[PDB]
Amino acid sequence: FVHVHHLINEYRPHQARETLRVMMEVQKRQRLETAERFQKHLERVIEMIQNC
Amino acid sequence: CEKQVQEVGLDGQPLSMSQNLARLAQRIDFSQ
Amino acid sequence: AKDIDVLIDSLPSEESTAALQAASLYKLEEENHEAATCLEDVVYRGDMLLEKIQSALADIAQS
Amino acid sequence: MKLALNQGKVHHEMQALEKEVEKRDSDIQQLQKQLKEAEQILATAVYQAK
Repeated sequence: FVHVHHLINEYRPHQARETLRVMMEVQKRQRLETAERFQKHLERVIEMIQNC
Repeated sequence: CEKQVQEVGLDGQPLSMSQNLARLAQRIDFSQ
Repeated sequence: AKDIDVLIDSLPSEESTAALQAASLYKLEEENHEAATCLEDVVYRGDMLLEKIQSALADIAQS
Repeated sequence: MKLALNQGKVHHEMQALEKEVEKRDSDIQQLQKQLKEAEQILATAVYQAK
């Protein structure tokens, strides 16, 4: 029981830090993808505007 | 950082039209 | 016993003490702050583009 | 003669108005898509800001 508690206490902080880093990376990737999509949409809008 | 509470908020999400409708109903209720 | 030993050996060898986990969290927070600054710049650019498009639409409708 | 000239001018103005209406519809659709994208991005940013 003592060894199990020690292993749980040792594995909790590293797992939490890894999850936080993965969440930050996912948020950064989603923000970059949204920015690229908005840029492409604005380009298509300018193209459609200059079309007429 | 440390935003897992909102990052794992999978029912526990674009601009909801119902929220805008409720806000308009609260705003267009009277021209105070 | 073999499974317990292999799991304890291949477990996360890191923040059992108090320095490696703190350093990893600090590095992750710095990376998240940089990514948040980049995302804020991108979102400001996108909001400016959307505001310009909305102003153009309002001007077209005003005609 | 004035009625013929007015009919020609009305046809030209109707063509111009149809072109302007098509351009306005395209711009409105594009701005609506961009606004939905920006709203989703703002929601994600407010969620990740904590």
